[PDB]
Amino acid sequence: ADTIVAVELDTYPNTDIGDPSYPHIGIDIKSVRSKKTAKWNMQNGKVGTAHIIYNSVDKRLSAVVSYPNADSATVSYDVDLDNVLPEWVRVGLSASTGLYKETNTILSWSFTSKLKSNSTHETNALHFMFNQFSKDQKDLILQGDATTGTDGNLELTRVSSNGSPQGSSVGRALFYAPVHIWESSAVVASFEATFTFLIKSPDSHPADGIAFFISNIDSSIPSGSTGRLLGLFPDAN
Amino acid sequence: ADTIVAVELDTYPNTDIGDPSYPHIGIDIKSVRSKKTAKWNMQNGKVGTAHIIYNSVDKRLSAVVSYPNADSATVSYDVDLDNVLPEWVRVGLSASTGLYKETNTILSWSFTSKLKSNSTHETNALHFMFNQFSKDQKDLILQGDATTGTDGNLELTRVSSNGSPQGSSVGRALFYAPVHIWESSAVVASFEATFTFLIKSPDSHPADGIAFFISNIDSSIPSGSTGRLLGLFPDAN
Amino acid sequence: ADTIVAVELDTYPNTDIGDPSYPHIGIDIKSVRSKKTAKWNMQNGKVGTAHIIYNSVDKRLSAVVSYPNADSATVSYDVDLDNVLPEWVRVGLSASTGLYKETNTILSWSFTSKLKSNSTHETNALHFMFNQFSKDQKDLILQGDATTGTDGNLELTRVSSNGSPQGSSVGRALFYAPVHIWESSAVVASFEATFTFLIKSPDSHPADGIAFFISNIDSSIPSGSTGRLLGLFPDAN
Amino acid sequence: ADTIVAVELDTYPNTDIGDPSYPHIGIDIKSVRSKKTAKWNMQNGKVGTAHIIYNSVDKRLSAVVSYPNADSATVSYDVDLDNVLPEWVRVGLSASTGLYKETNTILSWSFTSKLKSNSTHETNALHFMFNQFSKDQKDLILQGDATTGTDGNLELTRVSSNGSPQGSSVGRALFYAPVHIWESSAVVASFEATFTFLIKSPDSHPADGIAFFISNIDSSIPSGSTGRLLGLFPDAN
Ligand SMILES: [Ca+2]
Ligand SMILES: [Ca+2]
Ligand SMILES: [Ca+2]
Ligand SMILES: [Ca+2]
Ligand SMILES: [Mn+2]
Ligand SMILES: [Mn+2]
Ligand SMILES: [Mn+2]
Ligand SMILES: [Mn+2]
Repeated sequence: ADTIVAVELDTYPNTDIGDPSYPHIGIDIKSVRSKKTAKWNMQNGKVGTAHIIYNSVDKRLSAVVSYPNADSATVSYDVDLDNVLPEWVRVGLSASTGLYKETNTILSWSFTSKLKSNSTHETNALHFMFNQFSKDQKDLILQGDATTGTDGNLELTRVSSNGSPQGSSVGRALFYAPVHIWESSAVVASFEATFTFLIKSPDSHPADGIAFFISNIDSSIPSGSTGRLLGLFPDAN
Repeated sequence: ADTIVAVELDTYPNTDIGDPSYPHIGIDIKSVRSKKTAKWNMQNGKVGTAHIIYNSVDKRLSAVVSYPNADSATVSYDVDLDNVLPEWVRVGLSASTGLYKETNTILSWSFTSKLKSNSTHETNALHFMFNQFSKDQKDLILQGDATTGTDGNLELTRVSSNGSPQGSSVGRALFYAPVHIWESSAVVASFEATFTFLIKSPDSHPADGIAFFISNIDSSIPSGSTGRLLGLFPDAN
Repeated sequence: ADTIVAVELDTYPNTDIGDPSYPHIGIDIKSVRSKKTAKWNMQNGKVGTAHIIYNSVDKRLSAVVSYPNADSATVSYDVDLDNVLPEWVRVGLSASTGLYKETNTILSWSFTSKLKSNSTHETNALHFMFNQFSKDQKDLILQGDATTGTDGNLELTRVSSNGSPQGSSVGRALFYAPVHIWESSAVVASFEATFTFLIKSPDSHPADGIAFFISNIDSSIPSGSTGRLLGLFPDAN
Repeated sequence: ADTIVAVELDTYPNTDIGDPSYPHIGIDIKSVRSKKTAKWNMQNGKVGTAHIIYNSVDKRLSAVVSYPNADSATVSYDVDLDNVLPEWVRVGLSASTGLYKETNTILSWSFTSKLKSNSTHETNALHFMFNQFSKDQKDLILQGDATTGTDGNLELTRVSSNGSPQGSSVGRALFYAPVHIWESSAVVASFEATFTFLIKSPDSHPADGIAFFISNIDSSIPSGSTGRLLGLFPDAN
């Protein structure tokens, strides 16, 4: 039902469904089986940063993930989003845990989209930036186990009182306002997203990951999408 | 019921309710009877621009209106918005006509709000800019007679096929996402709004005006607020 | 001597040096003989807009040129600017006329460059926007025949009192501050430039064109670069 | 000679020249004897943040300084900068030490100035943001003992190898490009500056302070302005 385009930070290798045998970043177009992936040297307990960029002229979705003092990981995929997504969409973050677990903490999130028309100086834009989340964040649609306010952070999946991450959890956060990514008179459409995250697990095998995604405006968590499905897909096809 | 703070571009002098005897700009705090006004040399048929600014440190709401090749008009009022408005609000534009009429056309509208916390680099922001409006503008809540899409503009009040403005009309447009204007750990909160408009009337006496406003998130057009009430207030108290 | 990367809006076809037989937009890497070009339906006397974009992840320089009510023209070229340009550069606009002529008027110009480091939230940026130019624009380095202030515009090449464009003219405008386009710890570097222009000629054959360019910081107009050389190259190799 | 407007973070009370008897923030208009001050609970060794704002409509220069987990300090002063400063100016940071000392480390610095003209959509802007400084920062004019690059920070005054601050030191950093703060057709001019700093001293009595300042473009450090004069004034009048 839902149309999903996402950049996944996959912490657990499910080789039975196409994941490489190591943590990786990937670009998912309507399927959890990434169209392209790159090895990611994930660091348990460290704050990392992900940057996602795209523009309608080049038609290439690219993402870069890094941690301080370390080399980055990058992945790119040629795709025309006009042919995949509706004209109006919502953007958000999703995460899940299953048998294995980890905290999926978001410390900041910014997004900027621009539509440049052929009229002189005619440019439409939307920009939001969160460097702190409140208990009652009215401009976010929280789904599943996601909550905001703990230490000013956004916890996508369940975490107990003692800070311990729970398994079989799924949660998403979408920006309240729909986003216009295509318009008939637009000559250039582009967006850039950045978010900082903290994945921590008491185990040697963290799971399952975090994903930045773009979807139809009325998207909701598919049934049974905990674990390897990242709260984004109904199955592994 | 609704809590309204607005900057009015009042084209018709209703001296019976406190308006000066000439077109004017004014700052309205919960009442159509402006707390402060300034003479405005309105130009029928010309595109004008309004700028509104405010910050929590100075606690002064100021507005400047101008037309190309002409001197500007300015008005300021000392007011602490924390004591007037809720923590979360919606921002929008409103306009009305009555016995007398005019077109209340909006050609562009931008808004920027920032909340700077005491945490290092911790800053929250929201920014939107419309330089063109679509027939189906999903990020705007249109109320009353307001419509978008005609020539890429936002028509706040009714206009016939031949471009002729109708009387007894009222319409408003609010940005879809709620806006956070106060937070317990914020050291500075501020906003700036800019919109360009085209007020045109076939008559020597245009009415009633356009207003930029901030209100509780669930605000709706009060009954009988056409004409002198600008689609904002239930009465003239 | 100078290292030049430029996007040319070439109005005169010099087929003897590789130009296609029609006005065109092209990407020039250290040579006036464009690495790639696209047909451009230039409109004499109309205000057009050019958008240039690039990022270090995709390594693709793309440009889009358009006029109101018309289809756009686009050109892209895969090039790693790190391998062509110095770490610090200046950005500017250049134009020329020769035997044939045209006005090379710039009405607005904006530029944004960003360097995102691997440190958390660590981002460096520079942004400038001119929608009007003054007689004494201290933040611009004017070279050759370029002047600012006439009607608030930037005239890159000589125009007489009666508004008539002169031949054999060359002029450039560079932003005063050097721009940092590469840094050892940067994970993503990108820039976007936009400018609106008005090319008008009394003749059926306008020449020679306008170019947005990036160069070493101490770049100056090469001798004899009027005409087909666009004020950028010392010869046609 | 120089014309200086500055916001001082004064760490040492020189009661003989008008300082209150405690660390304080103040607004200086052409004199080290602040026109207005506010008590500042300075924290040795902690990273603080200063925000400075001003606009031509309200004509009020305000500043807010804070540290994480602490209440802020604010100071405001009504002043028309058009009557004090030239049309073109440079903005920068200055610091000094004398008999007493401290490190005057700047970790980030951002600035935004805007000039809104009465022409439709006509807006000029300049924005820069440094979250990291390089050894060779070509867009900064360093004066005196100021250096960049150590740990990616800007050290305004001398610090030895072991990280120990030196006395009798003075240094300033100015952004390379001049800034336009007034224009004949501007209806609103405004600026906002933010910088984060780390003042650390091995002594119970740190000195002398850091100041954000605006000056004539060719400003240089006055002779003998170490110590209480903050590298800004030639004497204490
Ligand atoms: Ca997986
Ligand atoms: Ca009235
Ligand atoms: Ca040519
Ligand atoms: Ca002192
Ligand atoms: Mn995967
Ligand atoms: Mn009124
Ligand atoms: Mn060519
Ligand atoms: Mn003092």
